[PDB]
Formats: sequence, structure tokens, C-alpha cells
Amino acid sequence: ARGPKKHLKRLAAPHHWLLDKLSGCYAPRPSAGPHKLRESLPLIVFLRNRLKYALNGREVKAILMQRHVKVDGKVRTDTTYPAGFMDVITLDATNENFRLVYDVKGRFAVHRITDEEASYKLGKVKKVQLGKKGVPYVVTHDGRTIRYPDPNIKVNDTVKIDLASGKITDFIKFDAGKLVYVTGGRNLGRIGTIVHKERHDGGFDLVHIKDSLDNTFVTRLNNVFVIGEQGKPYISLPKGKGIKLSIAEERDRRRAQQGL
Amino acid sequence: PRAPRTYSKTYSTPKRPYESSRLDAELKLAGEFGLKNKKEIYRISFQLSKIRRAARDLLTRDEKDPKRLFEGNALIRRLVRVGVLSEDKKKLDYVLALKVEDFLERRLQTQVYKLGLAKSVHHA
Amino acid sequence: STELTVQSERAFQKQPHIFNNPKVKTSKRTKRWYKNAGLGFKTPKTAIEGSYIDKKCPFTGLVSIRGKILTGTVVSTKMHRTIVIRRAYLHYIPKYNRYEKRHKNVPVHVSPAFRVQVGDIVTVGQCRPISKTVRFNVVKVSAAAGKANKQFAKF
Amino acid sequence: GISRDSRHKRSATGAKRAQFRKKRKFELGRQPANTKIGAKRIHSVRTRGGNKKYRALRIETGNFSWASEGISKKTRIAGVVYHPSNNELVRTNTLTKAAIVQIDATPFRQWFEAHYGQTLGKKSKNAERKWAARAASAKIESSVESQFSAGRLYACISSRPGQSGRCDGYILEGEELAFYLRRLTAKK
RNA sequence: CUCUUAAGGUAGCCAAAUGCCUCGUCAUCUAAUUAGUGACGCGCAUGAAUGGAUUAACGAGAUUCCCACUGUCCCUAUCUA
RNA sequence: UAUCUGGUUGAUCCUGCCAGUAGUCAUAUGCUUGUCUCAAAGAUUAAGCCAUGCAUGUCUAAGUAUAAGCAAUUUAUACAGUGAAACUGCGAAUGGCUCAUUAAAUCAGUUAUCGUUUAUUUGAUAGUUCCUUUACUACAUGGUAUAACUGUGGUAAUUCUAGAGCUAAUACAUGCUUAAAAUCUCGACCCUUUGGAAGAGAUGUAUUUAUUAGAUAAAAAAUCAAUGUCUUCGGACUCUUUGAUGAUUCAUAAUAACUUUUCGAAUCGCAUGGCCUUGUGCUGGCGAUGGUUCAUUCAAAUUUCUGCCCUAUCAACUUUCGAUGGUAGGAUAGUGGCCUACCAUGGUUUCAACGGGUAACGGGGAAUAAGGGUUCGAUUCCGGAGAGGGAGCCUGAGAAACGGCUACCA
RNA sequence: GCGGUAAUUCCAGCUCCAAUAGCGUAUAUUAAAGUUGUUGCAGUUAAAAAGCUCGUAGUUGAACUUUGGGCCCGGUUGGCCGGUCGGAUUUCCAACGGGGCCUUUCCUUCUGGCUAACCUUGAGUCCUUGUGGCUCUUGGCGAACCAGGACUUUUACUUUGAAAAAAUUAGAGUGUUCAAAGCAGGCGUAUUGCUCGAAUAUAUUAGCAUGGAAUAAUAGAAUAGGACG
RNA sequence: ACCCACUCGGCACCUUACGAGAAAUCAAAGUCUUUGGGUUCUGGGGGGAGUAUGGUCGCAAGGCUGAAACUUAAAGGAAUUG
RNA sequence: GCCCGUCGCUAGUACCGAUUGAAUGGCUUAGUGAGGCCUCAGGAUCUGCUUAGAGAAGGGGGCAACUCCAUCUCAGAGCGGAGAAUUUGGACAAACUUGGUCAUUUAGAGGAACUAAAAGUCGUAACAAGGUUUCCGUAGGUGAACCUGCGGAAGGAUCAU
Ligand SMILES: [Mg+2]
Ligand SMILES: [Mg+2]
Ligand SMILES: [Mg+2]
Ligand SMILES: [Mg+2]
Ligand SMILES: [Mg+2]
Ligand SMILES: [Mg+2]
Ligand SMILES: [Mg+2]
Ligand SMILES: [Mg+2]
Ligand SMILES: [Mg+2]
Ligand SMILES: [Mg+2]
Ligand SMILES: [Mg+2]
Ligand SMILES: [Mg+2]
Ligand SMILES: [Mg+2]
Ligand SMILES: [Mg+2]
Ligand SMILES: [Mg+2]
Ligand SMILES: [Mg+2]
Ligand SMILES: [Mg+2]
Ligand SMILES: [Mg+2]
Ligand SMILES: [Mg+2]
Ligand SMILES: [Mg+2]
Ligand SMILES: [Mg+2]
Ligand SMILES: [Mg+2]
Ligand SMILES: [Mg+2]
Ligand SMILES: [Mg+2]
Ligand SMILES: [Mg+2]
Ligand SMILES: [Mg+2]
Ligand SMILES: [Mg+2]
Ligand SMILES: [Mg+2]
Ligand SMILES: [Mg+2]
Ligand SMILES: [Mg+2]
Ligand SMILES: [Mg+2]
Ligand SMILES: [Mg+2]
Ligand SMILES: [Mg+2]
Ligand SMILES: [Mg+2]
Ligand SMILES: [Mg+2]
Ligand SMILES: [Mg+2]
Ligand SMILES: [Mg+2]
Ligand SMILES: [Mg+2]
Ligand SMILES: [Mg+2]
Ligand SMILES: [Mg+2]
Ligand SMILES: [Mg+2]
Ligand SMILES: [Mg+2]
Ligand SMILES: [Mg+2]
Ligand SMILES: [Mg+2]
Ligand SMILES: [Mg+2]
Ligand SMILES: [Mg+2]
Ligand SMILES: [Mg+2]
Ligand SMILES: [Mg+2]
Ligand SMILES: [Mg+2]
Ligand SMILES: [Mg+2]
Ligand SMILES: [Mg+2]
Ligand SMILES: [Mg+2]
Ligand SMILES: [Mg+2]
Ligand SMILES: [Mg+2]
Ligand SMILES: [Mg+2]
Ligand SMILES: [Mg+2]
Ligand SMILES: [Mg+2]
Ligand SMILES: [Mg+2]
Ligand SMILES: [Mg+2]
Ligand SMILES: [Mg+2]
Ligand SMILES: [Mg+2]
Repeated sequence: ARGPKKHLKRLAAPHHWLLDKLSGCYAPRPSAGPHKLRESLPLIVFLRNRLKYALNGREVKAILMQRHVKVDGKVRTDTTYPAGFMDVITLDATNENFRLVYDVKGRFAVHRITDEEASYKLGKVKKVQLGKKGVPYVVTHDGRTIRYPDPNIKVNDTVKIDLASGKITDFIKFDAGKLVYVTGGRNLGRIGTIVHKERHDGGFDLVHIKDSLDNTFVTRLNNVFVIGEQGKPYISLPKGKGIKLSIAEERDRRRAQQGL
Repeated sequence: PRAPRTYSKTYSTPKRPYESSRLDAELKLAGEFGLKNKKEIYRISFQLSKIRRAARDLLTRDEKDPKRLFEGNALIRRLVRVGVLSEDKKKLDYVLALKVEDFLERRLQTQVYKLGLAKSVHHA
Repeated sequence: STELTVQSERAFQKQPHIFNNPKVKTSKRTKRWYKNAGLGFKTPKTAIEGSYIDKKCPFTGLVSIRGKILTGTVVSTKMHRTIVIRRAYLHYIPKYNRYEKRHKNVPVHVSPAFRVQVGDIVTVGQCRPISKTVRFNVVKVSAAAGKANKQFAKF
Repeated sequence: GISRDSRHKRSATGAKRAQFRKKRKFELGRQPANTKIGAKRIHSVRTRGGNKKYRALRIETGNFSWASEGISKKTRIAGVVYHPSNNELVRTNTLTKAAIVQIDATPFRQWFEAHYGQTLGKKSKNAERKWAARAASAKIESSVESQFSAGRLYACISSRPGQSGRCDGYILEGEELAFYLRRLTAKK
């Protein structure tokens, strides 16, 4: 195809954006960024479809060029900047702070957080190596590369970051019985305290999970994000805390609220 | 390059085209409820046939199956909500037994007549 | 294969960058190198003992094994340092709800560490493109001789 | 131009494969450097991604390292005397990798006689200590010392001159020098 | 049906080195063909060891076309003995 | 949503096809045609041919303004507003269209890169540049040579351009620079021991080659050649540091050198302030463009496993002029018969190779409703291929590009 | 099959039927077709068993190798009861499943890490005449999988699960005035917000992961060149 | 040698029909819509036509392999009455 | 009654067939070989570095001697760069000429089938013991159906000494 593709069609956009079929022909193509294309949420989708703070995309360009919205500390004037899991969307006006974190059904949620919680972020180290000049570094799931980390910091651990300076304040290891956010698969958005890890030298370690409702499920180790201790997360979880009621359960809840 | 605007048809057509007994019973419905087409009867039989089909496919499962309960109650509750299914016979072995006049009974054509206000299915 | 007088080429054969200082009088006479392939495949002693020089060897050479691990029975040993195996499998035709015997032959490099002959079940491991057709390397022998020692003369 | 695809080139069954997809730029090949000796002349080639490759043609001096001695020198390249891929590279004195060349040997003599103080073939205060703290480590080798008389040492090319523009290698020693020696004289 | 014979030309084959009419008619090859070839056959007067039909191979045998080749020609010129 | 009916007979039961019957995201055509919503549409045949117009251009406080451009107000006699032209930078490799070729190809699911390139976005990353190192190198900043423009011109003709004269940079081409310390090589001397020394050079990153470190399968000893720290001078060396992977010659580091030396800011915009020995000294705020390496992201290229329609009136096929493999090299971003040289004789097939056909782009899917199936998919999404037919190639991160060039054929 | 002089078929009038903003025709294809038959055809005579036998490829192929008995743990429906202000769990009962044991019984295997469970018991005991009951450390369970070493007869099938685009299909919620659709929307202080959504399923060959060990293959110890230490 | 009873394996015949078939009839042509022991082969309305074409075997005659276009509403089987 | 073949008319389809017949498409030998790229050469002009003179400027700092960095301007000489036309040898390789091959088509005198087809002309082959029982294989023969030899079958006109 002679080159990089620069247009995203609708029906080809990731479904977790919840874009209607008609009313146009294309979806915003996420730019090059810290998060992958099919697991991000561009600022235009968040400022227009989620928050309803703009009607057109043309207004999204008008809001952004005024430094209003900031990401993880910096400004991010990009219209289709790819923002993804664990990030921070702050508005100086409206005094509003957001963090991108998944639903129970596999979508990014409008999750409002505190002013001071929005000053730090979590990040899963995806690889650690020995860089040039003998300086060992760690790289997190959003492109951040932090040099001079703790030696005990291994891959698949999670990391609490400063967001104001670049450095790491505290890390969490990948042991049995640790709070895990499932990022990927049809269990995307569940939260379930690691049970056991199937090894399988050569590929695709499995990781068994057990939420706060005595339910079990498995995902590939890549789709597991450690986020703390049993009942003790490190970020404010969204409503419903990722427990995945059945269709019959959800029907009862939504209809158990039936009196005006 | 637009998402294809989806569509579907709302009627079926009888195979035997000149079954005189079938034609008789059709005119009676058109004449009773004031229709202008055989398609106005074909549509209802088409809608009714799919409704039975879901019911048929559900009964072959085991009682109190997840899909059977969830989708079965929905079907029962929907038919009830529009007034086609009786309150007592409310467990889907009767929605299998539903017939055409039950659906014809709920049209704004008929309630407007049944509750006075027209004195004639065609004035309605 | 390679059988007798490893130094049998126009270019001198040697392991890359495995230097042997002649000033230091040694007893092994050639510093040799080998690795453990992985996945619990025993790196056979013939690879460590022997003095062949195959650079496509998964135990003494500069290839790596990664991806598919397959097994199959040996059907030709007529090529030098490389064989061809027949992997068989039944393929399902739904309309008839039955199967049919199919097969594919896979050309696979074989290090002179192993001594193979036709009939042997062998375990192969996928590596980089080795030749025009070879994409697998022999890594473990599961047969021995197909009951060859039990085919002697009269009692 | 040159294409490195396998889309031509009959299958393993020997079947004839139809042409699909006109030639691409990324499956391309280029022509050999066929680099000869003398009077330095290098041409840079612009390769995929903007990276340059330095195609050498007519190099005269390279950097050759005495392996067991721990040093490297930049010497004249005398000629090519043995090539395992093609004899025509020797007749034409063509420089490629794995060629067996001859080199100046005067930079390797000057270093040795200064480092050990022993004058291959046939006074300062600290220098006396150094030479004495050394050899007992200068019994270099029979068939490596007997090349210094002629003033040329056998060395193999380890660089890829058509790619880097370097003609580098290592003096031949031990078993490997024995090999190419046996070849060099039996067919002479 | 009729005259009539010893019997009244069968299988084949053809304007054939056998056909008068004849430069037969049809087709083909050509710009154009009393030529060539394939067909047709009430065939002046084809025809069965007076041998009929077919036929690979062979021919200083008769004939037709094509390729190559050329002073055979257009249209002549020049050299040697 | 599991149905049949008409036609062989003088009549009869069969076999059996023909006919009827219903549907078609199935084309056409005829007749008829009022309203709402909805909205496919030169695929089929001719990837046949094309008039004309349009479809690719683009500027921020922030690379270049002496328009002999407009505007004048407004601190501005280097510039300062706005701004044609033009340079520079970037984009034109996306998009849109078509379905010609294509049958182990494409494609789908599933793999691989410990087998490679990757503009860009994002996150990191640079005290080393000079010279035999006091009469010294522009750093308070080095060089011309050009467009536009001015003027003189040519041609029937074009997004043709020639000669002459100017002038810019984040164009082009050059070229300075900065702490401490350590380790290494040399060694002037002095004095003989167990030896140790004044100070001379070397040491950014990148490139190329060679050597080496990168332990760990559980524990101990003698000796050789060297040569390390501490002396309670027989001697000891006690604590001695180790990353990742299933796996490497991995990451990374060290040694000797190598290079027509990669990079290490001669750039711009707003502010203009501290601080004395008052030098217009020395410092200093915010963010813009950059810049090498690694990472990240957008990608790409190859790639494992298995799955294609009809065909034997295709049975043997493949190595001419690579067919299958080995060694070496060359070429590529890289693997590889990709190419070459040398050597070997291999590779596929009735479990259908090879060849032929396809009115064949593959897939998500579409039509038909007991089920099992049958038939179809040029065409709204994904992948591929192409741009009249072939081939070649410039630019560039990316093209074998065609609204880019060159050649041949039409 | 009608029409050759009373035409139930043609050309019309009349009247009538069918579908109806639609209706006919042509071509294709699907259903009807068990007339392509795996499900599921037929072959004495209707179309069809090679003249006969051998026979390779292919398909297929007898029976037999841990059965039977004992104990324990805890699950999900359904009953007779309701304790409670439609739904709840104990004890009583069946019923159908899962795990683990001992019966001569590899569970690959050693070397520690760990222990969840008792042969434990150290005191007694909330309390119904006590094995109904668990907090509870000092001799005494391996497998429940870590990681390091050392090895492993092969398969088919079946289970579950991961990995998995959207539109399409099936399907939930929602009164586009209905409906095809759409993915909306619904509530208020309708004068400075409240708020449910944007499900679920199929996704089948192959590949990966896991439970099963019937059925069907494969390999083993016979010139012992066998098996444990 | 013959007789009687039995039992294997033969070539057949007799009666029944539970059963099967369109019937004629059939201990297989049965144990099939209650449709599955293994396996081989052929047929798919009638003509055209076992013709054309190619391949191959044969001395020949001919054998084996073997189409289509077009045409057509029947051809056919068993039985019943004439 | 049914019914067979030659022969005759009208229409249609397919075949054989001199023309070494014709056309399209895909491969391809051999010869010829464009262009771009790579490469050996080339030097229209246009400058770098180095060597020295003649005429001036700027000063590391002296009473005479001493002496560096930049820049401009002409006789003339040592060792490299750029780069046009042109040009060597290459790989890639369109394309032209002449052939071969494969696939898809295809005209043709004439020849000979079949159908429409029912009938016409000549006979009576078949169906009744069809008036010589029928049919199969093979061989020869005859206007035509057909006849006859040899060996079969009953689907016979006989389940029977
Ligand atoms: Mg974008
Ligand atoms: Mg070989
Ligand atoms: Mg005769
Ligand atoms: Mg005659
Ligand atoms: Mg004649
Ligand atoms: Mg004559
Ligand atoms: Mg003539
Ligand atoms: Mg003539
Ligand atoms: Mg003639
Ligand atoms: Mg005459
Ligand atoms: Mg005669
Ligand atoms: Mg002759
Ligand atoms: Mg003769
Ligand atoms: Mg003649
Ligand atoms: Mg009739
Ligand atoms: Mg009748
Ligand atoms: Mg009668
Ligand atoms: Mg029909
Ligand atoms: Mg179209
Ligand atoms: Mg078209
Ligand atoms: Mg046409
Ligand atoms: Mg413009
Ligand atoms: Mg101005
Ligand atoms: Mg495109
Ligand atoms: Mg210049
Ligand atoms: Mg380590
Ligand atoms: Mg100031
Ligand atoms: Mg054969
Ligand atoms: Mg090779
Ligand atoms: Mg051969
Ligand atoms: Mg076949
Ligand atoms: Mg096509
Ligand atoms: Mg298709
Ligand atoms: Mg069918
Ligand atoms: Mg398609
Ligand atoms: Mg088409
Ligand atoms: Mg293209
Ligand atoms: Mg066109
Ligand atoms: Mg092009
Ligand atoms: Mg165009
Ligand atoms: Mg384009
Ligand atoms: Mg009348
Ligand atoms: Mg009348
Ligand atoms: Mg009448
Ligand atoms: Mg209709
Ligand atoms: Mg079945
Ligand atoms: Mg049948
Ligand atoms: Mg018969
Ligand atoms: Mg028959
Ligand atoms: Mg028989
Ligand atoms: Mg046979
Ligand atoms: Mg058995
Ligand atoms: Mg599954
Ligand atoms: Mg009976
Ligand atoms: Mg001709
Ligand atoms: Mg070359
Ligand atoms: Mg015919
Ligand atoms: Mg007839
Ligand atoms: Mg008669
Ligand atoms: Mg007769
Ligand atoms: Mg007779």
C-alpha cells in the first residue's frame, strides 16, 4: 500500500468508542502515541461523544487550541491524540479531573477523580533492559521510559508515577493474590485478585482470576494489569467495580429501580 | 463508503396461490378488521410465524436455561404488554398456540372501533 | 551427515569468533562452543563431543528455534545434512461427516549430531529460513532404528 | 532492477508460477562492488530508510589485527592469493570477505621489536624492565615468523568491503594458517 | 415393364500418363492460371495377376507450389587467360 | 418453517422426466403509477476510447521580505505592521476508482522476526569537537552563489526558457567550545631493590575489524606464566559484583586499531530582569525549530500451521538458462538459490504431482427457511492487484508511483 | 390441449376471479428433488453388477489386559415445612451430578520452598443428658505448584477455556406518531441538572490451553542386545 | 452293496409367509422412513449414440476409453380387461 | 391393427474435409536490441589547497635588529575535488524480425449423419408358431428392410416320460 494509512473509516473504528454507524463516513484516526490505535480514545471522542462539551469536531479543535484540556500534566493540543488506559484528563476550567479506566463491558468510562489523585498515575512495565552507558531503564505501557529504577522491578509489575516529575515513587510486584484490572479479551474491565499463573514456556502465559464475587475466569498474561491489594486498589475504581453481573442480574437491577 | 442502511421485509406470501378455503378465511379477516390487502394479513402471519419460531427453538432446551429464561420471558412480557397474550396463559406454551386474530385485535383500527368512537371498522 | 574430515571444503571451516590462541599450549586443541536450545530438548552429547562444523546446527550453530514444534516420520535421507519428513493427518469433510488421509512433506535441516535413517519419528523445530524450502530443524529423535537389531540371520 | 523475490523460480514441486505483482522496490538487488586494490575510491549508496552503504572499489590499505597478539595495524594490502568462492577473484586481485590476502608486515614488525625487543627472523632503563617482564611470551610461532623475511603476512578478510568500504581482517594463525598454506603450495 | 446376352462391369477408381465434347463444373492457390490440387461423375472409351485399390522407403523419372538463392530478367557494365 | 398438482393407459399400479408452484441484496423488459420514509445505481459486454472543466496543495509570536506592494501610526535610521512573488520545510506513497491478471498465488484463521527497515507522535538521551598543548585557531558568530526582482532576448506553439546584472536562510558549504577525576600506555632520571618515580601523550558518540567480560548443576585443592589490593615482610587476600529469555555470540561493558569521520545548535520568537570591582562586563525567564542513540507509536517486509472451483480426452513432473541441498561470497533493510562460484544429485506425485479450464480477485458475507444441503459474493468493511500494454527509474521515511519521469509497443 | 359454423381456450362486449401501486414476461438460481441420496436413491425384468478369477493403491477388519466392593468432603435442583416484614437458610427426606480415599493399585522423578488439610492435641468447652462446634501452638499428610537438575512410546476423539473487528445474522432494552429503521433516550426545580444505556449469543476447520481415558489406532521382553539397585 | 437315525458341505425342488415388491414373484429380491455389518461396480427421461473426436491395443476385422449440438412428452415396466 | 428400411421433398443442427486453411490470447527459442541504473574512461568550465615573486594594508611590541591571525590583487609552479556533452564494460531489460508451443475460436467445394416426421414410393423385416419362432455375438452377401453359415439366450411356441 506504498505508505502508512492516514484515514480511519467508521465500522473499522474500534467498537468500544460507541460511534453510530451513519452520520458520516470516517472516524477519527488516533495519531501516533503512547497507546496503541485499537486500545486508545482520541481526545475528540472524549470531548465530544463522552462529555458533550462540543457539538461538532470543529468545536473540539476550538476547545483544544486554547490549552484547556491537559493530559498527564502536559497540554496536548492534538485533536486526535491517542489517550489510553491509566491516563489523566484535566480541565483547568470546570475544575474537572478524569482518568481513563475501563467499564465492565469493555469501554472507557467517564470516571471523575479528585484533584490530588489526578497528580499521579499507574503504569505497567512492559520491558526492562540495560540501556547504553550502563543505565538500566524501565518502559511502561504508555511509552514512558524511566531510567534508574529499583532493581526488584521486573516485567509485568505495575508502577506508581509522579506525573509532575517523571520518576517512580512506588512499585507493586506480580505475585499471587494481587488486585488485577483485566485489559483485553471478553473479560476486559474485570477486577479479580490473581489466583494462579500457567507458565507455558514458548508462549502466552495464562493468569487465573477471582473477583470479589467468587467467580473465576482466565486471560492471557499480557491482558493482566496489577493494580494493588485485595480490596485495596491504588486508583479509585469506577462504579460497579468490574464484577460483570449476568444478563439476568443486570435486567433485575435496572428493573429493581422502577419507582419514580 | 457509508455504513449500509439496513432494511427488511415485513410480509410473507402463501405458496399455494389459489387455495379457495384459504382465500375465504382471509377475506373474512380483511372484512372484519377493515383491511385493504391480503398483505395486511400476510404481514401478521409472517410476524406470528417468527414469534412461534423463537418459542419452538426455546422449548427444545432444558427448563430454566439462561437463554431460555431471559429471552423467553422477554417474548412473553412483550406480547402481554401490547395485549395479545392472556394474563393467565403466560408461560409461552400458549404463545406457540397464538393465532392471527389475537394480533389483529390490538390494531388502532379496532380499539378505535371497539371503544365506540367509530361505529364501523371502516369509519375507524 | 558430514562423515569424516570436517575440513573438507575450499574455505576453512570454523566456529565464528571462537578464537584459540596458539601461544597457549592447550590439550583440547580447539575451543568449542555450544548452547542449550530450550524447551527441555536435550542438547545431545554428540554435538558437544563431536567436531563437526555445521553453522545451521541448533546446538552448535547460529540458528535459533522458535515458534512451531512439529513431529513427523522420516521418509528420505538422500540429501546431505538435510532430510524430508512426511507428516500425516486426517482432514474433515463436514458434508459427509467423515475424514480423508492427507499429508505434507516438510524439508528440514538435520545436524550431524543426530544419526537418522528412514522410518524414524523425529521432532523438528521451526527456525529462520535456512534454504529455499527448509524452515524446520531436527531437534530430537523419538525412534531408534525401527527394530533393526531384531532382523538378524538364522538362529 | 535485480529482484530478490522467490515469485519467479519454480516451486519445490517444480511448478511454473505465474507472474503476480510487478517488481517492487523493497525486493530489489544491486550490483557487486567487485572492489580491486589500490588508490582509494569509495562511493556511497543510498539504501532503504535513507541509511548509506559505502561501496568500496579500489581500496589499498586496511586495518588488520594480530589475533593472538592483541593489536591491530593499518597496512598496505599486497595482493590476493586464495579465494574459496571463485578463483577469478584471485587472478584479478578482487577484495571480498573471506579472501586470503597479503599485507605489509612492516607495521607488525615495528610493534613487535619495540614491544618485546627480539627482532623477528634469522637499551632504555624502563624498556629493559618491560622487555624482561615480557618474553617467555614471545615464542610467537614457526610458520608466522618465517613470513616476516618476505615482508608479507597472510591475513583473511573479515569485513564486507562492498558494504562498509572497509577491507579489514586478521593475520592467519595456527590451524587456519596451516589450512590455507597447504592449499597455497600443493596447487603451486 | 419391354427387347436381348455366354455374361451383360461387381468391389474399387477417375476429365486420372485412360474423357471426345474440353480451356468440363464446383472449390482452392494468383492481381490475373488452357497450369497445379481437392471434389463431382450416364465414365466418347476406368476397372479387377490384360491385375484393381492402397502404400512407408527409394528416384540424374514427369508435374505444381513455397523458402533460400541468384545478371534468368529490368539493363546492362567491367576485369583475367 | 417436515404439503405437492397436470401429462404415458381402454382402465390400473409403477418407473420416469416434462409442465405447474413459491422465493431471490437477481438483472432485464412490458404495462400502470397518488403520498411518507428509505436510496442502489456503466460490475456483467469492451482493464474499450476519450472533448472540456474540476479532483493537491500547504504559514505559525516563532526559517528567508529593500515588492521601486498595501497600510500608516507610532518608540523604533539594521529589521519590526500586513503581505504578492520566490526560496526553504512538509504533503503529494493518504484518498477515491476498478476487478484485468492471479488457483498453493491471493486470502482467512493461527504463528515468527533469537531474520529486518520504519517519516512521524510520545518518552528518554550528549561537560569531551582544537593542537607536539606560551608569543595562537573568527565565537562579540567564518564562506559564496542563487531564486524572486531589474534589464536584454529567442520560438507558430506549452506550467519552454537564454544572456547580462543583484540579494537572503533552519538553502548550500564550512568551522570554534567546557568541570572534576580515574584508568591506561610511554618514560627524563636514581639504584640496585621488594624496586618507584617527576610529566608526555591517549581516552565524546558513531563507523569497521579483531580480542574479551556478560558467572550460577551443589562443593574443595596442588602447580606454571604473568600481576592485582593490605604488611604484624613466615605471608595472607578475609566481605568480594553480577540483568533478561524456553533459548543466543542478547542487552551492556572492556581492549588494539580503523573512517575521503555520523552526531555533539554559527537557528528563531516573546519577554527583558537581576547583580558589582559600572566593564553597556557577567549573568538570567518562558517555548519554537532542531539534533545522535535507545524506546514508543503509525507502520512495513518477509513468515509457521491448515483450508481453494472443474478437469486423467492432463501420469509423471522438476534441473534450457536453479530444479532440491551443501560451503564460500555477492547483493538486500535484512533471512533465503535472491544471485554467483565450486560440489553433490536431489525435490513433487493415485493421500492426484505436473498440465489444462475458469464466462476466478480472496474474505466478512448473500439467496433458499424441517434438518443435512444447494447456489452466489465485480460491488458500502478488511486484504491484494492495477492505472492503455510491458520494462526501467528519480525523489523520499515510505513508490518499482503513473492526476512522477525515461524508453519501446499500441 | 383448443380452432374445420351452436368455440366453457382464439377476436371482442358483458360479467367474474387473483394480486393490487403495483402486476406480467424473459433468463438464472434455490425450494418442491429421497430426480446426486452422508442424513437418503435405484441397479432380476423399468436407466444400471465388469465374461471370469488374481491383485496393488484405497476403504474395512474377531475376542481378551482394574474390574468389583468400602469410607469421606462439599456442591443444584425438588420436596414437607417458614423463622420472617414476594424471598431467606438450617435440620428430615429423596434424585442427579463433582472431588478425594483404602482395597497388591506412578502420582515421571529426586533436591527445598508452602504448608491446605489431620493419624494430630494442648487446655477445655459456647452449650440441648455430646464427636452437633472453631478460634486454637510443641512430635506427626505432600503434590496444591513454585524452580533447579534429571527423563519422557505415539495418536485420533470428546470436555471446557483463552485468543479473537465492525456492519451482517439471531437477539435484549427503548413507543422513530406506526413500521423498515435508529442507537437512542428517560426524568426534573423544564430560571444555570438528574439519570438508564450503547447488552447477550453464533463465531464450527486449523492452531493454542485444559479436564476426561470409553471407543479406534501405535509402540514394548523372544537368538533376551530385557527390567529394576 | 443296501436300510434306518444324525451331522457337516453340495446342485436343486416342494409348501408357506412372518417379511418384501409396481407387480410378475422372491428364504432373498427378507431382517429399510423403526431408513447404518464391511466393501467393489454401474445408472439419473426418451432419441441423438455407443455416433463424432482424441488416446490406446490389434495384421486385419475391430476392442477399450467416449462426448456434444440439436430434437422430443413421452419412451418404458408389471399386471387387468378386451 | 400395429410396424421396419432404402428411396423422394422442405427446414435445422452437429460432423468429415483439399485449402500444410484462417483469427484471438498466453507463454517461448534464435537474432536484432531502446532506455534508465551500475561501472572504466572523458574534461565544456570553475574553483579548492600548496610553492614563490612584485605593489600595499593590519601589528606580537624595540633606539637599530625583531614579527603573528584574517581579507584583496597579477607573470608562475608542485598534489586533490566538483562537474556537462561524450564514452567503456555490465546487470536489468521493454520492444522488433523470424520460428515453435499452448489455449479459445473459426471459413470451405464436397462428403455423410440425425431430427422435424406424422406422410409419399417400393416392398413385409418385426408384433399371432407374424405365416422361415425371436434375439445375442461373429462372418459373408443382397434395391431396401434383410438373408445365410457357426456358437449362444428364452426375454419361446415346451417348467412334463
Ligand atoms: Mg489523525
Ligand atoms: Mg545431495
Ligand atoms: Mg463382389
Ligand atoms: Mg462402382
Ligand atoms: Mg472419368
Ligand atoms: Mg492428363
Ligand atoms: Mg505458374
Ligand atoms: Mg485449372
Ligand atoms: Mg483432380
Ligand atoms: Mg459425348
Ligand atoms: Mg484395360
Ligand atoms: Mg524424384
Ligand atoms: Mg538408382
Ligand atoms: Mg501432375
Ligand atoms: Mg395426453
Ligand atoms: Mg388417454
Ligand atoms: Mg376402447
Ligand atoms: Mg420446473
Ligand atoms: Mg461499480
Ligand atoms: Mg467495464
Ligand atoms: Mg462484443
Ligand atoms: Mg500557492
Ligand atoms: Mg516591509
Ligand atoms: Mg489507496
Ligand atoms: Mg559556488
Ligand atoms: Mg545473568
Ligand atoms: Mg539588561
Ligand atoms: Mg495410468
Ligand atoms: Mg548456498
Ligand atoms: Mg539429475
Ligand atoms: Mg482425482
Ligand atoms: Mg478474471
Ligand atoms: Mg468466487
Ligand atoms: Mg439440488
Ligand atoms: Mg469480493
Ligand atoms: Mg468481470
Ligand atoms: Mg500501485
Ligand atoms: Mg481504459
Ligand atoms: Mg508506473
Ligand atoms: Mg486520471
Ligand atoms: Mg494516484
Ligand atoms: Mg354464425
Ligand atoms: Mg355463434
Ligand atoms: Mg361462442
Ligand atoms: Mg407474484
Ligand atoms: Mg450422518
Ligand atoms: Mg430414482
Ligand atoms: Mg428389455
Ligand atoms: Mg435392464
Ligand atoms: Mg455378472
Ligand atoms: Mg480392471
Ligand atoms: Mg477390535
Ligand atoms: Mg471451543
Ligand atoms: Mg402373497
Ligand atoms: Mg499460406
Ligand atoms: Mg559493476
Ligand atoms: Mg449425430
Ligand atoms: Mg423413428
Ligand atoms: Mg401380413
Ligand atoms: Mg412378416
Ligand atoms: Mg418370422
